[PDB]
Amino acid sequence: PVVWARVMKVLGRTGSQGQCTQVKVEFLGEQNRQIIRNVKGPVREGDILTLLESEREARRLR
Amino acid sequence: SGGGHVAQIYAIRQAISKALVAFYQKYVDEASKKEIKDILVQYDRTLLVGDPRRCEPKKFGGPGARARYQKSYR
Amino acid sequence: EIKLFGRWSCDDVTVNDISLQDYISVKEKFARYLPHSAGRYAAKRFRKAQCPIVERLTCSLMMKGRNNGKKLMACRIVKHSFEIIHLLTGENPLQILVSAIINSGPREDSTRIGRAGTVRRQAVDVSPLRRVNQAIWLLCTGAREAAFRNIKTIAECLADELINAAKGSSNSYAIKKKDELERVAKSNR
Amino acid sequence: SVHRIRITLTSRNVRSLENVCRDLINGAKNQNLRVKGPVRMPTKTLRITTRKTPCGEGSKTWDRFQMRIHKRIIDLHSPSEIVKKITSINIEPGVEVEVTIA
Amino acid sequence: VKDIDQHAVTKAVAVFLKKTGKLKVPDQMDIVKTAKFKELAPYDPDWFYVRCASILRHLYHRSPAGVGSITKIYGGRKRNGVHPSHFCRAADGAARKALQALEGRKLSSIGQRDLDRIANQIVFKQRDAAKQ
Amino acid sequence: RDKLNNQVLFDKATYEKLYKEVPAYKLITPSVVSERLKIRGSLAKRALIELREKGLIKQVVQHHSQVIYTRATK
Amino acid sequence: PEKFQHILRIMNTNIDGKRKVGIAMTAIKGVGRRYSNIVLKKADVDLTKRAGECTEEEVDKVVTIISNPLQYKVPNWFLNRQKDIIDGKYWQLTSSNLDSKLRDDLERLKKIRSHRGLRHYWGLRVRGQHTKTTGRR
Amino acid sequence: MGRVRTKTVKKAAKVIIEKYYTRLTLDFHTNKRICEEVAIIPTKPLRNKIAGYVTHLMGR
Amino acid sequence: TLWYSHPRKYGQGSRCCRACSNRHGLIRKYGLNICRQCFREYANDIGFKKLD
RNA sequence: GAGACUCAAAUAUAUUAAAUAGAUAUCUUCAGGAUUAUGGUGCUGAAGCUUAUGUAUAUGUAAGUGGAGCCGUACCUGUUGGUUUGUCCCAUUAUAAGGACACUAGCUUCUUAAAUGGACAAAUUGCGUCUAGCAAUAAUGAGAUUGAGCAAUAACAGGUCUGUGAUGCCCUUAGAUGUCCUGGGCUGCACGCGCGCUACAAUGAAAGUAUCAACGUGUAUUUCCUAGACCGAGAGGUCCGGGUAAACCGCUGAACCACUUUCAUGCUUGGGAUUGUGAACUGAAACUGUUCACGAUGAACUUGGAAUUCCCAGUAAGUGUGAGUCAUUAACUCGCAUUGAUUACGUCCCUGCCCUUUGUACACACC
Repeated sequence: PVVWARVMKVLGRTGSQGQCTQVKVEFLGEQNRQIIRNVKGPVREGDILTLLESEREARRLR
Repeated sequence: SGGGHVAQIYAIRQAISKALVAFYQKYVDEASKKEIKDILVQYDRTLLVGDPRRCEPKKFGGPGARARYQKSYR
Repeated sequence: EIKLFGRWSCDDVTVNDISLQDYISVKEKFARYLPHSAGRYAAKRFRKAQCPIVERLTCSLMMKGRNNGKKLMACRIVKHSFEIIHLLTGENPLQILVSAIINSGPREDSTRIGRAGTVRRQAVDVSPLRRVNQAIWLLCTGAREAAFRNIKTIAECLADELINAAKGSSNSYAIKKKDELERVAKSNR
Repeated sequence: SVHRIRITLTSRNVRSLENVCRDLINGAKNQNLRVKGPVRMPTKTLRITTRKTPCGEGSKTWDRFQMRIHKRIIDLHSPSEIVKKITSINIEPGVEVEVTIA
Repeated sequence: VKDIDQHAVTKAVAVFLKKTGKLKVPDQMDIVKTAKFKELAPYDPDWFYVRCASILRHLYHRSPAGVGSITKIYGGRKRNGVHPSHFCRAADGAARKALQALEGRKLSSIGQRDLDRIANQIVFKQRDAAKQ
Repeated sequence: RDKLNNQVLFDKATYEKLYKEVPAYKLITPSVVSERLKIRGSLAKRALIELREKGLIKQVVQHHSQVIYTRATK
Repeated sequence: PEKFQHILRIMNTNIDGKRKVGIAMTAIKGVGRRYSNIVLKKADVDLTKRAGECTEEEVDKVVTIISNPLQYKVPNWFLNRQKDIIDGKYWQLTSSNLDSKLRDDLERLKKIRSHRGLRHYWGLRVRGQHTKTTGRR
Repeated sequence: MGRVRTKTVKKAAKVIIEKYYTRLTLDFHTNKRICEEVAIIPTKPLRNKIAGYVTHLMGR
Repeated sequence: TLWYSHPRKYGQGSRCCRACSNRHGLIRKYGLNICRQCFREYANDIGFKKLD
């Protein structure tokens, strides 16, 4: 629950009422896991980000 | 003159900054003009970014310019 | 020419938070001495990291209609409270402020509109551009109700949670209601 | 002995207000009338607003209306024996000359 | 006078003519509320004639200043009649006779170099007082 | 709802009691003496003006609506 | 200062030990906050005193202004009643007679039966307040 | 992208180079000045329209 | 003479409507006196182009 | 059609332009300080201090009186008056040149534009279906100076005949609905509701203090804007003025803030409904009221059920002024100006909406 995840690639949102950036991020010690997470709020490309839930991302195909 | 109890004190900054830049252009020295600019322009605190943001004309149905009071029984 | 923000040392302030580094910039490029800026700090999506935090720490105070408008009173009330942050834990107050955002940081989920319908599920991360500015949002509430019908003033109630937000916090303050928020979010997530 | 006749000139149309500096002031500075240049005044703007609609029922906004009339002053350090001919020529539609006599 | 702002200096001068016997006390001074807006009478009288320091700048910069041009624009922070507040004239009255307290035309003829320089010597002495 | 209907007073019975309380109590605020018993709000601030014997104080705020004090920290 | 009583009491009204001497005077019905400097300095009462202060040798001369405001240089416009109507005497009747006199002009008017007379039967705002709109409260 | 060249700034542009590609270069601020000679614009913002696009295609 | 009251010199009545003789709908206090439902038809030729 | 054009402060005074403003320069006068240099002067009675009365109480003087300064200059920092083709000339009562000098012994920064200028975009960017590669980044008044106004096609039983001497038809006409007088009433109130302001106080209520705008605004045949003195708790009243207006009001020296305090949170000095009373005053005339004064009177209400409004920057919002209806009556209305956020920089759920395929019994179009 202590790992930090840095972003590489960005995709859109199921936005309207809770815009949450479905976004491609990877860790550092777990940098081989490029799990496509979902961050709420604006995020610039190149930002390392903290994380506690490091299991899944509630995938819908896009 | 003008300004107020806040914004009138602002325009001192543009005055006191450019007072050196023109006395150094035509009277003192080129590098004296250069040594007073590079210390400023690191972040400059809009000492020379004179944004022309001004008061906007008002409209109807509101108490403000880009406002409108409403609920005529939706 | 780098000394004396209000009355104190300015540098040697560390954001001791991965991943909050290189996004929270208070001093290292912002040696701006008073927390009042003139014109506008928003033209695009990404502007809040480019603002000084102590500027943003003041502008959230103007709310509730009858207090909306006077940033100079926000400039008045915060510079009259840093000494309380300077007398309690006599180290420099600005290092106490950057450590205050950490324990008051909801570095966790939020509630999400579901992927076919209404809102039940979890937004699996919240942006630091959204998080630590909402960490300012929680603090400007609690002192006001601590001063509204109470007849203590905000200047001690600003220093109430801020000395607790720097360290590991005590029982429920303005730092709380987000620690409560992730308990129902962990049952959500 | 010598008179200082200070004469105001006004009009609505700026082009006629631009026309008068083309023909009047150079027909006098050729013989040293001491015009001291075009003394432009701030205009007199007026805005009237009301209900634009007889029985104004619906989306009940207003109509704005503007007006601009500009002035430009010609003073002269010359006596009365020189300045009667410029009052005769040239004359323009909608310009107003005002010379004091008594 | 062009020294430090007269937050404390207007407190100083109001006692100095009060020291030299030129008080010239008003008659309803426990009754007056200096305008038809106020709800409490003031604490004392010394704050009334502090505007000799104003006319060290108002005869200096505004005009040889009459009573009506003074008090209307003077003293406005006013919450008027409850629904809702407006701006008023502050209702001078007896302070138009404050020239007797000092003893094209001019209001105070002795405050040119005779009276005001002494007050300027006071702030020059206050420059020496605030020197430590 | 708290009431705290204590007496506004010169506090002769407790002025020596607070005199031994403020060492080493560096948290001498005008609100906490009102949070103390025998609630004085105005003259208790003036009681810290009566604490101006060049001892047990370090006055840091002399302002409208707040006069914040710290003690003479040894 | 004072340690003995700290609870003042005058005719028809008791005084706490918290209100300042101008506003503790305002705590009595029949007088307001404008008299807080007027009748106190007419009674030579220091406004910086406390409710435990302003002892009994000072409060009696206040009642001399209450029982006779004419001798203490108070004008009629500066009085709680002026040109009574009946007996014409200018007055301040602090908590003792205005409670009675409020109906005394009206109890004529129940027999006069004017514009303002019959309205006090049911409840109506006697100035130009339009009573249709609320109709209540 | 967000600003689109309209028909007047495009369909009038197809002949002015076709008539006078000679003695015309890619330098905008002088090709800005040349619009008065071969053509007559009503207003210089339309000169700010029609001259920028034709200088945005000379390499193309 | 007789049966003609109203000493008109106060208020609107009766200094009304130099354009339509309709007392209720006047705009007066610049010098227009145009009875502004008789203004849109009568805006020209008396200046008054709209500019914003 | 939209674009395009129309307006609005940023934009070289670089060109002519001032009864706007003046920058200035220096003439000055309004001069502190000793910041300066001191000459006369300095314990010898200076400075300062009182009494007497003349003059019409001040001043004069002596005595009184007291023990270090006095007085003058220039530097410093300040009123004022002109510095228009400057000075001295002259005509002139005095401006100009004519006579010479600085040869500019005040020029146009500024406000005003009347103009061209003005992100005027090859703007650099692994060129996207070669076509319009976001990229902020290049500028450095300028990363739109930038908002409204103008708005089609077919229309709807939308709105109005009470805007009109636009008006059909119908109604009336000496006994009128017309028309002018006297009146009332539209304001009437157990009730429903909407639009807003007043608060629900500690980022305050008080006192002062510091000391900041702008659109505008204003009397000729009707009494506006006002200043100045004067009186009055006030409200207001009197007298002499200015101003038909960059000119006087006025440089309008606006509120909220800011600065020492007074208050001790107590429906409280928060909050001012109610209601007496006189004091006003406008108008021939006031009474659910003309408004305004003074001193009384201090309710309801401590954040407001389900609901539901608007909005992304000088904006929202606070906080004001002017204008409009006006003899007096703004709590609305039209813009002005100050103070100056959170957050969004999207999405197509939901109520929306715009024409591409699409079934239909859809029709006066799911009412």
